[PDB]
Amino acid sequence: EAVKKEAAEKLLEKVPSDVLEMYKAIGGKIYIVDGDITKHISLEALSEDKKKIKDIYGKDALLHEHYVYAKEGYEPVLVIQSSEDYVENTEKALNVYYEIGKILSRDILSKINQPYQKFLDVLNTIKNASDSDGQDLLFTNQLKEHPTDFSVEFLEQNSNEVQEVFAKAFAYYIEPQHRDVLQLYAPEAFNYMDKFNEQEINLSLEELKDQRMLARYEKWEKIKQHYQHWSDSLSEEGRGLLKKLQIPIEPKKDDIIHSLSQEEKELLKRIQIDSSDFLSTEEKEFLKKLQIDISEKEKEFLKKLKLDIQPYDINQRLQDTGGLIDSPSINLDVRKQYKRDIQNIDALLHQSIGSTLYNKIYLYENMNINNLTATLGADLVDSTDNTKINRGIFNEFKKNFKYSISSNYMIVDINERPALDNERLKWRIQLSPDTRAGYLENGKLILQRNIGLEIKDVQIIKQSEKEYIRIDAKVVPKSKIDTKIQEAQLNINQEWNKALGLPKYTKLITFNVHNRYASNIVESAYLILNEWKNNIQSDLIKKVTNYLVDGNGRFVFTDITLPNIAEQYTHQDEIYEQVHSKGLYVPESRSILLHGPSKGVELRNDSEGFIHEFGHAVDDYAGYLLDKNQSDLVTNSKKFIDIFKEEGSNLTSYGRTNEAEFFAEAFRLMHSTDHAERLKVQKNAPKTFQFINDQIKFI
Amino acid sequence: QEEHLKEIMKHIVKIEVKGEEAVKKEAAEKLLEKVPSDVLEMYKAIGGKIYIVDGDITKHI
Amino acid sequence: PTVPDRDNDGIPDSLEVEGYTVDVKNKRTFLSPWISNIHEKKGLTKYKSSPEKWSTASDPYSDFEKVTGRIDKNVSPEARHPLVAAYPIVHVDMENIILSKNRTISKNTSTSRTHTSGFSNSNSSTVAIDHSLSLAGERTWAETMGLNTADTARLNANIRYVNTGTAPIYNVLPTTSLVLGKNQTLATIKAKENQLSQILAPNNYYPSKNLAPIALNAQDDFSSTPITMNYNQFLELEKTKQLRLDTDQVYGNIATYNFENGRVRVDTGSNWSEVLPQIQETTARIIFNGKDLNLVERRIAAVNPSDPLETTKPDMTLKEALKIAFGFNEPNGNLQYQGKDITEFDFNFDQQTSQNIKNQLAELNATNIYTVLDKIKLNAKMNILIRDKRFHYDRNNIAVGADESVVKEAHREVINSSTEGLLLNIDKDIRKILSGYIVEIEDTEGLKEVINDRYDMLNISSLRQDGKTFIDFKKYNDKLPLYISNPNYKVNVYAVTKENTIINPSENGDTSTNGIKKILIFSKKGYEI
Amino acid sequence: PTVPDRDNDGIPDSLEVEGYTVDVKNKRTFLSPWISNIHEKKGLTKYKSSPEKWSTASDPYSDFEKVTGRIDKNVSPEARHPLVAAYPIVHVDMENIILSKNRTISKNTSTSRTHTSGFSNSNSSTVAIDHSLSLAGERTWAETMGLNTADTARLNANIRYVNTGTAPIYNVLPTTSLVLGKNQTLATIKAKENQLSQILAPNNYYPSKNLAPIALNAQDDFSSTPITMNYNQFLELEKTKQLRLDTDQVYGNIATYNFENGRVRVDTGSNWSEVLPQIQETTARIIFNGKDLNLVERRIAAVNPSDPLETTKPDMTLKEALKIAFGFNEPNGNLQYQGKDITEFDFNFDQQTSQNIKNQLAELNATNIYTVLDKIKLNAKMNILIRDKRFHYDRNNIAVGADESVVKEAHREVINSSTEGLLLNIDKDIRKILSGYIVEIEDTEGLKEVINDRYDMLNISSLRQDGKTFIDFKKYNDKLPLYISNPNYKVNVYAVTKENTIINPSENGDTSTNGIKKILIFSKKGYEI
Repeated sequence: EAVKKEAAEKLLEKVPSDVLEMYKAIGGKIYIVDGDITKHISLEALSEDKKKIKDIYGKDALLHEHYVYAKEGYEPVLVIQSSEDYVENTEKALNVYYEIGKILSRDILSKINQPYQKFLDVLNTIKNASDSDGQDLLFTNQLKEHPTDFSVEFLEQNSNEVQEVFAKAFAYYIEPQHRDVLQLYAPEAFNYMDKFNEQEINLSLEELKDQRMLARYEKWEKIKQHYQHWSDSLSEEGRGLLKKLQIPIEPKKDDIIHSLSQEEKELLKRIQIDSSDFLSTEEKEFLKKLQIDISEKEKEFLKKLKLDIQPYDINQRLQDTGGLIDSPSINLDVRKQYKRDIQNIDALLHQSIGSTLYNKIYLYENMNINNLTATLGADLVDSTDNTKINRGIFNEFKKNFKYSISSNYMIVDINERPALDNERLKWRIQLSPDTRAGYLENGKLILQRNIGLEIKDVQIIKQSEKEYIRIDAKVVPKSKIDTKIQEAQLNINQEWNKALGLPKYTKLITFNVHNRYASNIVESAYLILNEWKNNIQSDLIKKVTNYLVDGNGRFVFTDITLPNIAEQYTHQDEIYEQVHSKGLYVPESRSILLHGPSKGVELRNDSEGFIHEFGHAVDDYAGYLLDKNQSDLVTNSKKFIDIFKEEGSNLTSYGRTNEAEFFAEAFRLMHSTDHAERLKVQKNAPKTFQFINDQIKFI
Repeated sequence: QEEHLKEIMKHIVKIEVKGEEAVKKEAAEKLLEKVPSDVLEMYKAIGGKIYIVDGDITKHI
Repeated sequence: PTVPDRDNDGIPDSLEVEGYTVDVKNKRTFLSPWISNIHEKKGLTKYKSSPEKWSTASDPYSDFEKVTGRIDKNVSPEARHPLVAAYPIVHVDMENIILSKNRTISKNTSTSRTHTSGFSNSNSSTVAIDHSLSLAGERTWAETMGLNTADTARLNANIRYVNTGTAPIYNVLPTTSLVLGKNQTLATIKAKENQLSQILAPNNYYPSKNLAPIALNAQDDFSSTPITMNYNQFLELEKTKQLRLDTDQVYGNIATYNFENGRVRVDTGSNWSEVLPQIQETTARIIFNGKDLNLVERRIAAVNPSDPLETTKPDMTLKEALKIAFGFNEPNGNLQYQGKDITEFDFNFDQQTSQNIKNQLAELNATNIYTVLDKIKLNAKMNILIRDKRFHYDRNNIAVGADESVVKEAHREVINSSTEGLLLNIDKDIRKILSGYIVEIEDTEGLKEVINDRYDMLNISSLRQDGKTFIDFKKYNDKLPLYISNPNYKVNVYAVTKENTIINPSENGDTSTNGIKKILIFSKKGYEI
Repeated sequence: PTVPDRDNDGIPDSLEVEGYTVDVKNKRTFLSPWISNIHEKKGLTKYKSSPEKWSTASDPYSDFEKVTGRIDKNVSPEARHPLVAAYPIVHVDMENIILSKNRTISKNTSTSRTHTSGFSNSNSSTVAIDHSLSLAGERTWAETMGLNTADTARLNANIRYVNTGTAPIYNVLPTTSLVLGKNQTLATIKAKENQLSQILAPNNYYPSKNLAPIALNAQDDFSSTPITMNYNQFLELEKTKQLRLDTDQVYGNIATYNFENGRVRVDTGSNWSEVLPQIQETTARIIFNGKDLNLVERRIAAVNPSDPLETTKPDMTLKEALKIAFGFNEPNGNLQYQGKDITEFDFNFDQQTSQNIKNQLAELNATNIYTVLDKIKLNAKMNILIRDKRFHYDRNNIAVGADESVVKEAHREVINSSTEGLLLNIDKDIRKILSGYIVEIEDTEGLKEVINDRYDMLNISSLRQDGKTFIDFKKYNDKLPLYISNPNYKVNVYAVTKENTIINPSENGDTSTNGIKKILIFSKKGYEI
């Protein structure tokens, strides 16, 4: 009656994120009845052996006795045997929550395959916790007998047992009085339910609606009307510009050929095409097409040609430049061409998304892992079965992935669509009412540039038998993230000034980064230097650091292409003198540049990339100490050029290129962490080994 | 009486151990903090900058 | 947020009604709702209590404070459970007397705490003085002390206090009045002033066994012989040889626990004399003689239908009461006390209680209470008496005898036998219901010669320091070894139980053990000896 | 949402004016407004109270605390109802005396709580000394004690205190003075100080029946004979054989219930001598002898038109008062107390009350009050006395006699008769208005032989331990079996009621039962016996 209905009403009121909304969506219904023995036409269709049920404690089993039951299939409906004591009788209320939590996990979550791994590791941490109290609480003997740790196959094979352990935990958390009990015996489990029931659960609901196509259309339709005025006001230039943005623009050969017209073309006619390391594979095809039509001073003319055959790709310049549109890295006319189009595009996104018509909206984007880090991307996928991801490499990736910034134009979707083979990332982006954005008729959205993102979670999920990385995100003002970078700059610089002995205020490890993998790059500094210090003779560092500080040179870690940072372009002065690679050293500026995002086609890790560049600077100082007035390197001294003519070819082919790089390869090797490698260089280049020890002697 | 216990309690019971060497770095930085920042900018502009040694000040390059 | 707690006792409501328990997590104690599967392996007891009573028991200790242990550490362990009232029960034990006239009769005494029947809530004891003749020549007290019709004797006893209750007393010491016969009050024991500065924890003596007992006569100038006693009075004593000790319930102050700093201070506001009435009107009382045949009393909180407030207390069934009050357990699911099954015990009820239980036994259609034991409802004020079914009892519910057959099995283990005596090992409990032994000799042709043929010459059984009973024949013999007129003559040993004893010479002053009911206990021939 | 409750007594206004009830919800107690249909089946009582009085009764217990049970657990149930003041009424009961001269007359006494007419709020009792001659040779009271004209006798009696009220007293016990005759005050018993630390709950004894009674004479050195008594006094006593015990109302302090910790603590601020007067001035007092023909007093709160504040109390009709104060019920809507219909009772009124009730019956146009009982308004200061209509009464409202027919009917069940005596079973109430029996034998030709032809002897009827009345003519038959001169001779037995008894020898020292009004009680011939 009035109070009983109110009693039930209060029970459902405690439910956290109104799980009824997904429940109704699956066709579930709620009935308050008396005498569930004597049950209802809705039920009674399953009066069979399954009438024996086990309460939270596992003792009783009687269809009539127990007050709470659920239909358990095909739009299941739950019966609670309505009464009036549920408000105050906990031991009676727990069972109500226990079954309601059980249908959610067994019917709802199971429909989208979550829990997957994220819950599994909690489990592993439970059977391996110091005190054997907790395990006893959340699972029966069948699980207890497991001799080893729980793998994904076990969870997929039983699934009954996991549903049971899961439901129990859900129940204990909702009941106010027992919450404290949970925290004492299963801290991590409490933590899991704590974060689960109060942010991701709302996130989870949407994906459930995201499978019904009708619902997807409704959301899509609801977006259309909002953009009617903007769309109706679109001009031809905007759409024409927008058209260009979607499709990459390919260079036409006939135009370039008509643009040279001099002897170089004849000169180009008979050139050993397949002999330039500077050219790339994709650029060779362009050269090969031209060659059909048509190691000396001719490869320098090829350097200019490389700066002219690149495709017209607006989005690409934007990450390479990090937002600094004035970069003198390309021809001025092309530069003028790019600047006008983007500034014009900047004006196009004048309509803000902000409205009273909609709340939290999530959008998705499929992205290739190789675009962020080909080093991790090279071993991310299980070597044997491409549908699984190796957890070991994964663990490194998630470690310090906490926030990201987008300087270019995000092209986002509205409804999830199947991804291509090379797309393993599934982003979930929340928006803020203040973000400026553009709408596209083709079911995509264009966001404003210079957006900041903080990473809330990194997890493995399962979909259609293939593995993916689920990443959520919230848009925030870039400035809030920018504040983090400077404070990070100060933490790292202050630490090394004491470790080295330099004046307190020097700006040495200054890094400016504006890309997707920022946060890991910054943290990765706290590791490269540790391996850097512990491996080199202390007196060399101080002495060499002194040389660098004696000038304004600074280390610079970036996520934009090296030719675009600041220092590199200015001093070279030639437009064609641009060089990009994993690392670079500027003698003139005494600065070390480390571009994180790219992957060394040879190097094994990032530290080695650093040590290689480190070799180039150090090599310069040794020559400087011999004579101050003259600026020269260690090579060009007759006591070293010859050494390169004899032993120069007894190691890797990359070092054979020339003397300058040659010193650098040996330098890492003589100081490699694998003593064998050190031994290797000894028996392969005995002469160099005593030679190198003589420059470092100067102290 | 119950009131007084609190104030003494906070002052003596340092909850966590900064560490053996962190305190040194933290001490100096706090010290220079009290001097008006504008003074520090004048010092750098005229050249050399203060560096904190750890051992016997008598012996430094 | 509310976590309602009407009784304002720390434990929240829901917890109190259905059941909770404290369990130590590595070093921190917290309150938890009873979980069946995880606590049972850890051996914790499932508590229940009243959500509307600051102390379900009504004793001066809150529901919360008691079970967690923030409480005076002297409360006996078994009373830590919330449904057992913890309160004191003091009676007086007198160890020995000496007599003279205002030739000194100095005899050692043994006392037992008594209870008789319509039995009421007031503590009293009863001493019985040994009649045996410590001295051979000390026949007839009237002459060992030159007592004349117009003379007066002086009384000088030694006493110590025993606390058999469940809580400590601190300052006061109870007033107690001596009485001979039915109503002849010989003396009221003064309340010594500012002298009971010691403490009486349960199961302790004051002063301890290692100290002199408090001399009853002051030995000062208060009264030269407060305890005078006319001639006629002495006669009354001679026929009955029994005394009574009536004591009231005027105890001291109460020791309370202060939560802020954990100090247990004796508060001068609370006095046991205001609390006892509460206990005595709201609990069912269970008296048990299991341990050492001494009367241990416990009080359990039961519901009283007539009072709303009283209906709140958790329902208490008898079966658990014995479990939580005394130590009964379920090795095989069958209630038993240290081996002895529940069926070897009697059930006695007050006329009131009797009527009530008859109702309860009818709606269940049972005749043997031993079956439906766990289905018997307790109401307020029943008084229940559980006594060993094997022993005989007198009017004052003191253990006094037993069936003869039982006596024999207690003797079937002859560790050794010689011409100098027996060194037996008897169960400590039986050897407190045996007044003495009859020694006799049997001629090879069936004659019968009883050695100690006097009413007051039976105390021949000593106890060795290793708990082995040793019988000395040479005591009331002629300090001579044991003679046997024939290695074929049977040697009989007789025991005399309390109930069949005589305490004074008969009509014609018979001293022979003739008219004494004797149970056969031993018969070995000369060869065996 | 605030809920206005001005009297600050927990229950809200509307609830108090209209009707409420306490009902135990599984384990939680809550207060509820009376619902007519759903509460009635559980047998809960419908309460009413005053929204403007912290304690409608005006006694120290609030409207709320009493009905909820938050109260000293000793208050009797019948006082749990919101409209009955709970307060103490102490009188003294004297069991037996002993006499000597400043040859000891030791007689058992019987006391009855008394009430006389213009009757006032002060407790008094009346003792009656046994007149039967326990010793044959104790002829003439004057001589059995060598009492001389210029001598003085000493009195040493035993007394106990009885609480027949509804509330506990704690420390003090009232001072009370003995008086012989109309105004000769022999002595006032001192109020011992700080010695009555025990408790007197209603219907309990102090000291309880299990302990030695308080010796009236100190037995100490305070006064050699505090109770002197001149010769003429002793004579007066022999002529009247009746004393009075007047007591004042100086009781102790009051025990109040404390919300913070649920402790019942004795408050040193509140003293009964300040509360009692209000109650006595705002309630109608009803005396009832239903239970055992003993004066039981209850007080009900009644309205006084003249006082604004007092009109707040619920109008109280007589019938319900009787229902809630004593245990009256309506099996078939007809008022009755354990079988006895209401019509078997008298109504007596003080002149004031008489006037008021005559009015009440006048505005209703009725003549038999027994019909319109439930339409009679009670006012403040009425005094009502309800005694069984079947018995005769004396000036001191003690049961003293009855109509013979009831007496005879009480004997028609001869359970057994022999030549050794009768074993009767009479309703326990009658044998307290019969002083004794004269047995006589009648020859077949009309002679009359009275066995116990002495007035003192009459007391020949003892009571066996099974409640069977047993007459033992052996004591006065010189231990000789009853002889019968003819198996056809009828044996007649007469009973003598108190009112018709003699207490002293007559004019000519007659010892014969001649001038005594005698009722025929038995008549069986010799063969029948």
